[PDB]
Formats: sequence, C-alpha cells, structure tokens
Amino acid sequence: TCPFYKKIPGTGFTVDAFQYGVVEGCTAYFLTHFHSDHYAGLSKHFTFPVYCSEITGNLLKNKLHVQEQYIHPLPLDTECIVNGVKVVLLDANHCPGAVMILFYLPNGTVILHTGDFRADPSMERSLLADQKVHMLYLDTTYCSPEYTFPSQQEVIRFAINTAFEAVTLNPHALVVCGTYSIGKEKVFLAIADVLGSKVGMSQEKYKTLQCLNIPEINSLITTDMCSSLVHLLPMMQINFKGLQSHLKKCGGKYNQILAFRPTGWTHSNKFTRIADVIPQTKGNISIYGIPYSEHSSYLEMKRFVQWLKPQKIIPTVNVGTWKSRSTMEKYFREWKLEAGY
Ligand code: NI
Repeated sequence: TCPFYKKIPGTGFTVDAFQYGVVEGCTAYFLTHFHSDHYAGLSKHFTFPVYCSEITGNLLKNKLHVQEQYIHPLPLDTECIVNGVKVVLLDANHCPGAVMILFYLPNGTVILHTGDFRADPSMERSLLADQKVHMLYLDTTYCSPEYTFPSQQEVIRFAINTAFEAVTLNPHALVVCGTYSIGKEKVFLAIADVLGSKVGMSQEKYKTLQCLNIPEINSLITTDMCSSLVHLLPMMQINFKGLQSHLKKCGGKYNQILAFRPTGWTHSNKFTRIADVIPQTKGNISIYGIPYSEHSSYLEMKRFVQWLKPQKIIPTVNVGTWKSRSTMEKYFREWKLEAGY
C-alpha cells in the first residue's frame, strides 16, 4: 500500500509511487528522477500517465521501454496545468533530469516536493520566492550534523589536478572512473577535458548518456575503448583485482591505472580536507576515494528550510524507523525556534 508521504493531498497525484501496483484514486503519477528506488515498478507494462522532465522521459522510453503514449514531459521553470491543477518543475541540482515539483492546490495551499536534491542558495532566487510554501516534502538523506562535505567544485578541481599530474608524469597511464547509475557525470567529463580525450565506455552506458541532452555529447564520449584515455567501469570493479584484469584487456596499451571512486559520505569526512587526500596503492594501480555528493549536506539543508519557513515538513528519506523519525523531528523544531517561524 502507497504511503502518505507519496500522496499530494487534494489531488489525484502521487510522486515516485510505482511499486504498489494500481494506486486507488491516482490519475497522474509524477517521477522526480531516473534512480531505480524512485522508478521501481515502471516497465513496458505500465499504462497510466507519467509526468516528468524531458531527460527523464528519454530514459523511460529508451532504457525501460515505457510506451510513448504514457510519457508526458514538461519543461522546467514554466507554469503548466495537469488534470486541472497548476504545477511547476524546478531543477533539483541532483542527477541529470532530476526535478523538484511545486503544486498550487485548488484550495490555495502551496506544496513543494524536493524529490532528491542538493540544496543551493540559487534556489532562494527561483519561483519559490514568489509566494509562501505551506508544506515541504523533504529529501532528508543527510539530516544530521556530522554530514559535512566539500563543494562539487573543490572535488572536481582536485580530480583534474590529480589526473593531469599523473598522466604528464606517465603518458602510458590510463584513468578509470567508477559509476552505477546516472549522476556525477562531471567527474569523468572534467578529467577527460583536461587530458584532451573522449571518455570510453560500454554500449549500455553510452546509450544512457545519449539520453541526457548534454551539449556536444558526440565530441565527448565513445564506445571505442582503444581510442580513449579515460574509461568508465562499474563501481564494483574499482578494486586492485578488477583494475589489474582491466589493464590486461587493453592490449598492453597502458602500463598503469589511476582510478577514482566517487562516493557518498563515509566515516573519514569528519577530519580530512580535500587537499589532504591520499590514495590507496598496490603496485602500478592507485585508487582515490572522492566525496562527490548530489544530496544536501546538513548545513545546506538547514539553510534552505530556514529560508523557506514551511508550516509543515514531511520527510521522504529514513522514514522506516521511529528512532530516525524522532531524531529528524528534533532538528526541525530546533531550526524553527532559531529562525522564528
Ligand atoms: Ni536519487
């Protein structure tokens, strides 16, 4: 049965609610982004209207084989009508195609559903500023003060400098980047751009990237592994064993690997500045763990919510345990007392 946190009250709308079969009373199913926990249940067998961004629609058609008749793409930053209700999709600063949805209810209530997001100050100067938002459905992935991380830009600058140095020292070194879903494409795109290369990958991953509306993409990526000095592999294969095996496959064209593992947070974010990062090394393979997040830090989340001043918050992440719900409720009350709403 569909949870209350996936229903928009006073409409027949749901958000990210595809794993429950037919939801009784639902006339329009929104999909915030193409991550499998959110699209779970969608397939060529789905026959109700799905509303989403253009990029998400491209993925639904080509990767999941959802029939075109049921895909309803909407543009961003544009007031649209769906089933007699005014809605706006906003960029979520998550993965490609990911949106937040603003619902303008017939009774006059305004609801923001963030989907998955990485809060940013630029959101305080969007259409959200034009009116009061009463209810917030919030991505609470990192809703605890220990979760700090660097900016995306600091992480990219580190990755670019690291790769340029290693390949200038050894022109026969290969760079490898791990991946398992869409998101975090700037890691590999920026390293390839500094090295004057295309990015090589599997046919399945190339197909995915060709759905993302990236300008000039044919100049940036290829399925010809041989021609390229930045390669993508599944995250699972970024270990000494998998990287040695891969080096064997390339026809001795490279004698060394430098690899990146973009992660979420792990325990050592608590001490180590990006400049201090050092890799794990075994012989001619070195691997760097880099904390590249597409979710809000605690401080980013707190800033956004204290700016928005919602009357009610409904979390969408870590809601399966009481302990987690209680802890989140405590932070929400702190933030409200501090900021005066
Ligand atoms: Ni996501």
